[PDB]
Amino acid sequence: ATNHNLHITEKLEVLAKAYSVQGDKWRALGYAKAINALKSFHKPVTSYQEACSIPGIGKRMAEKIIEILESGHLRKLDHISESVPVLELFSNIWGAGTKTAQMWYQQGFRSLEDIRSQASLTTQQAIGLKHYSDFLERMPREEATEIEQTVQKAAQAFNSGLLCVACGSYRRGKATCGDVDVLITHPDGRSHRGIFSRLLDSLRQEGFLTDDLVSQEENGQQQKYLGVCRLPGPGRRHRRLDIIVVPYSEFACALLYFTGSAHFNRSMRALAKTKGMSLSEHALSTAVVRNTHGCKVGPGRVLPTPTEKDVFRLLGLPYREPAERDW
DNA sequence: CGGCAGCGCAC
DNA sequence: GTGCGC
DNA sequence: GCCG
Ligand SMILES: C[As](C)(=O)[O-]
Ligand SMILES: [Mg+2]
Ligand code: NA
Repeated sequence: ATNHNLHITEKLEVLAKAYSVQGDKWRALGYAKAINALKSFHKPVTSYQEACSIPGIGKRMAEKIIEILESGHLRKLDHISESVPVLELFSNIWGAGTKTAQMWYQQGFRSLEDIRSQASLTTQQAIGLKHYSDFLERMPREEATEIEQTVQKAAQAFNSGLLCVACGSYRRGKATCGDVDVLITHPDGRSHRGIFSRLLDSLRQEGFLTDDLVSQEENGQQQKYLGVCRLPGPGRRHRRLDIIVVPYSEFACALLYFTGSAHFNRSMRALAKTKGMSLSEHALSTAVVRNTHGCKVGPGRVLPTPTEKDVFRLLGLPYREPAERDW
């Protein structure tokens, strides 16, 4: 689906990014939705009225869209803080968001070297810093595959019936991936237990895992590892690797959630809500019970979903292949 | 206007 | 509790 | 930022 409003979506992507790095995440969200629409519009935008007919574009966005169309420029871009470029540089560090970026900028830091030399860093940020270049580049789809295989082989050594699948952008079919998320479960419903720990162990012993960002995260019955790996071989880069072990009963929803994209998940939650349901990485459930004051005082009932299709079906939706989940 | 999900971790 | 990424 |  070619974009017929490039010079517009280009200038808008700059302003969006600017708001994002300065902390205005919600406004950044709005821009990103509007920018998507502009790209997937069935043709070029020629009027303010036309612009306003596209869901996701309101008066203010139309206003900007038309300014670029007619004038070829966007004044707003000229008044963007000079700090932006640096705030982005600092936030490209895994573990450092806008607040940390702003703090470092206020302390007079300007380069990655200043950070490395005078900045106070958290354990995660330090790891993020030494792997700045590596974590910045998207890896070839092929390397993501090898990483998944490495995890799978080591997991199946403990139990051959385990099911492993790489999610994220990789499962959505992208040529390159910024990271790998390996979701692991077992069809029998309980043999996935007591796998997480010895698996990370096995992978560390063989030198595959080089750094831990979060060694273990317990979310209900889901165990998640956020770390860094590097395949054997000279010239291999370090890569962001996540490992998630979940009970089979939550495999579908976990698969759906970690395959994303983040915009897709967002739309699915919104839709669940309209049907009186909630969708999480754990399950599709009826909405929670709330008292007169309108406050969660009783979880909803989980609606069993063996496969992703079951989730789409219960939401009265046509199944969407992973490759079609960018938005 | 409030919602745009809500979680667990490191600090 | 806040900041961050999932 | 947009939406209801
Ligand atoms: C101000 As309005 C069109 O978002 O209700
Ligand atoms: Mg507001
Ligand atoms: Na960051």
